[PDB]
Amino acid sequence: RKAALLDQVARVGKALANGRRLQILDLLAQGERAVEAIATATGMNLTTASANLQALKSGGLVEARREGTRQYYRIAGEDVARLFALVQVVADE
Amino acid sequence: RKAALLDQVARVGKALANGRRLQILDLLAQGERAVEAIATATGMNLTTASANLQALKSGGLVEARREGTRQYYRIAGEDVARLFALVQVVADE
Repeated sequence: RKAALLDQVARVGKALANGRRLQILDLLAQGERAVEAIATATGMNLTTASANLQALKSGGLVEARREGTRQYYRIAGEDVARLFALVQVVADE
Repeated sequence: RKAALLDQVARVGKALANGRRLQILDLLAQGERAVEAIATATGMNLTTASANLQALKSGGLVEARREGTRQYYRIAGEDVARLFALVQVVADE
């Protein structure tokens, strides 16, 4: 069988399924940034930013680390960077 | 600006955001099939299948043609076939 690979692809799709959330990906691509910085750069309040970052994380698209009172997020790997580039190609059509 | 490329990537993500809908993509990859056949192969009723095919179409992932009383769907291009392969790689993690 193919599953439960497809349920996780579904989680990838869910993570991608918000246009404003995709701004975060462009911002992190490339260079890890703190939540505060990501919120400020995208004009999102801290709650919205953190919710969207969680959504990206559940889809396996970003990783996080805690340093002091801050949290730093980055694009999870090259495959994710290739994926985000290619989905923009597909979208461009 | 990047948009409204990102709103369409969001539509791509939305199309991908259903695990059972992704079975359709595996089925069509590769070889175009009629709605009836896709419904039967995936165990979906005709309404569910057609709804899921519409969802795939809005995300630019499949194309359709009408032949008589039937409708045939296929994967929209190579970039979509590469995309679906790569998202499974990303998901596999």
